[PDB]
Amino acid sequence: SMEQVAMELRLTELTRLLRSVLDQLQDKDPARIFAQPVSLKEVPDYLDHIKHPMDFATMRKRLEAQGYKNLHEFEEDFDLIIDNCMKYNARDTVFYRAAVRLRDQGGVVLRQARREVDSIG
Repeated sequence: SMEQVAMELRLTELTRLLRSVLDQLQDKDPARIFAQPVSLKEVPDYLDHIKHPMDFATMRKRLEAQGYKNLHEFEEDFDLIIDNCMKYNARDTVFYRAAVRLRDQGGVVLRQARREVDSIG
C-alpha cells in the first residue's frame, strides 16, 4: 500500500534524525568509555549486576535496522548506558564521572531532538 510506504518514509527520516543525534551524543564521549559493550571476558560477573547492558555500538545496530520506532525508545537505551555505569561504578571513578558528563552534555542534544521530532512530526 501507499500508506505503508509513507509510514516507511517517516521511519527512514526518523532513523535519519536519530543517526545524527547518536553521532552528537557519541561525540560527548571522546574517551570512548561507552563505545562498546562491557566485556564479559574482562568483567565476568557483569550480568549479576547489570540486567540490561547497553552501549553505543549496540544502539547503532538497532538504529540501522530501523529498530527505534520513536525517540522515547532511543532515549531509553541512552539512559541505560548512563544508569548502568552509575550503578556498577563508584562515584570516584573515571567511569562514573564520564557518565555524569555524558548525561549533562547529552541533555541539550536530546532537548532539541524532541522539539524536532514533534515539529517535523
